[PDB]
Amino acid sequence: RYHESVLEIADIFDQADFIQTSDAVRQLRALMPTLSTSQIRHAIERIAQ
Amino acid sequence: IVYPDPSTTLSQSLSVAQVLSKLTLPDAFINMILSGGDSVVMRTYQTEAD
Amino acid sequence: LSDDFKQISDPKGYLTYSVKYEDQFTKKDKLRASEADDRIVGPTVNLFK
Amino acid sequence: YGAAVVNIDLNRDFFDTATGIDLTKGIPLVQDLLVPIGVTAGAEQSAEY
Amino acid sequence: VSGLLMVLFKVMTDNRLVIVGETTTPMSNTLSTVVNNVLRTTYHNNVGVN
Amino acid sequence: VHMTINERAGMSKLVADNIIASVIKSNWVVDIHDIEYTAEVMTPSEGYTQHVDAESIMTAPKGKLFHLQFMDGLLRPEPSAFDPPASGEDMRLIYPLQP
Repeated sequence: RYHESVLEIADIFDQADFIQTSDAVRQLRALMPTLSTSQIRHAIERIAQ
Repeated sequence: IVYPDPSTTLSQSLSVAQVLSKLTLPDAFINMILSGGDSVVMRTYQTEAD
Repeated sequence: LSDDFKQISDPKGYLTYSVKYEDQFTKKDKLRASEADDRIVGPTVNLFK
Repeated sequence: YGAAVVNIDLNRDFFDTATGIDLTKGIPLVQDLLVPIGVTAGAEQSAEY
Repeated sequence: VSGLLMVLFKVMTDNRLVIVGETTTPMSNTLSTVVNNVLRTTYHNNVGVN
Repeated sequence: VHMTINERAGMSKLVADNIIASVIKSNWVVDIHDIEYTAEVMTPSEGYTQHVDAESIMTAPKGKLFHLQFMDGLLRPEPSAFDPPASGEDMRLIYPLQP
């Protein structure tokens, strides 16, 4: 009886001031294609200028 | 003897501290997203039963 | 100290492929299969028409 | 009286061409951010989303 | 037999260093699937025949 | 059959025609995936503004997203009692399954 796929949000600290971000930021990252070193450098430059 | 007024130096550095904070913003942002963070991607195996 | 080696950009090679087709079957009109693939595959499909 | 569809989306004003954001289709489409580098850009890409 | 003595000579005195002149970092989406699996990161510009 | 195309890049033009003909003359159910599109609803009146072809839907580049409009037509006044009839009409060829 197989597994599945979920996320934790790091709620198992119950300790405030940490774990500010949530689940959704990972979904956006995985949604992204893939970024190479020179592509990231280009992307930083474009948003800056 | 000439005493330099404190106005020309206090505001001088105040604007330099502004450029750095506004220049380092993009790469601290786009870098942040591709890190995920505050997640784990786990899996749960059912010990039979229900 | 002494000048020695010379530098190129794209290397040559000693052994290469050579093809000889005959007509009656050949179709020299279509050279396309995709977009960003027609530059990564063919000539690897234009030497094997 | 006699309106077919009344839908909601991103504002055409707040996010304007002054910040690169362009949305004529209903999808927020920017012109350049992450792109193939050595190769020239495309006329239309899904990466522009 | 004299011709082979010219081929063997040409390879013997061959001193060529290889600088990286041309490349492309293709966007992961446009290249479909079979070709995606094949290539790692960047390729050159003059991909030969295989 | 119930077909399911995943790689719509390697197929030859003849295979696509066979696929796009067997749906018409044998009631085949075919499917595409790599196609990406942005859909927007269209009012009944006035009609369509842009029409694509069933041959271009098989040759479109992997990462190039085109828009194909879908007709609403929920509110449309029906014809009067006295008017000429019809003879074996409209056939529709494409369907979204997102939804």
